[PDB]
Amino acid sequence: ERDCRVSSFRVKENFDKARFAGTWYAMAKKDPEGLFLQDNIVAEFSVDENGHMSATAKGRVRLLNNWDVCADMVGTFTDTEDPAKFKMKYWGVASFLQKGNDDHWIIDTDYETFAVQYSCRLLNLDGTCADSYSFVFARDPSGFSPEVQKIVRQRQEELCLARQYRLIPHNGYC
Ligand SMILES: CC1=C(/C=C/C(C)=C/C=C/C(C)=C/C(=O)Nc2ccc(O)cc2)C(C)(C)CCC1
Repeated sequence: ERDCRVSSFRVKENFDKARFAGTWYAMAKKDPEGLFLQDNIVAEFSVDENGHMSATAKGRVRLLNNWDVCADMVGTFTDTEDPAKFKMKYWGVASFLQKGNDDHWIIDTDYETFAVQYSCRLLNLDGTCADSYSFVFARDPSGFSPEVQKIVRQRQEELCLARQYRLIPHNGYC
């Protein structure tokens, strides 16, 4: 019954970039293929006077060589015709960090407690997603009550990613 076509996914209605600024802690995540961010991830969103949006992220990375380091990443977002879907350019302070450009959709958020984000880096010929990433973010590193949980569990199912997220740890590494 429920479709897994990226184009049919709902996103956050009348998304407000400014109530979205501030510190977001990653509590859970579904990784994409390849190299990614491990744990201890925290993002910081800002908006300038022109209504832009940028962000900086920190997290631990395990190099393919099993190096334990802490990435400082930067991303600039470009607006689209849908206030909740952005094109994100990103890079790291250290050149060895991945550079790239990903779709950045705001699935759901209450601006005050939680956020559900998602990116599909590759579409299968059917319109479903072949390689995706999604973050569950919290304003507070102690979490969400049981009722906010229930809402996040439902959006996850809606993105056809239910059961695929792992809890992310925060231990002060970076
Ligand atoms: C900017 C940031 C976003 C996305 C960041 C991404 C998705 C970072 C990826 C970094 C990686 C994947 C580094 C890596 O490239 N890790 C390694 C591993 C091993 C190695 O040898 C080199 C690098 C997002 C959504 C959080 C919030 C908006 C700000």
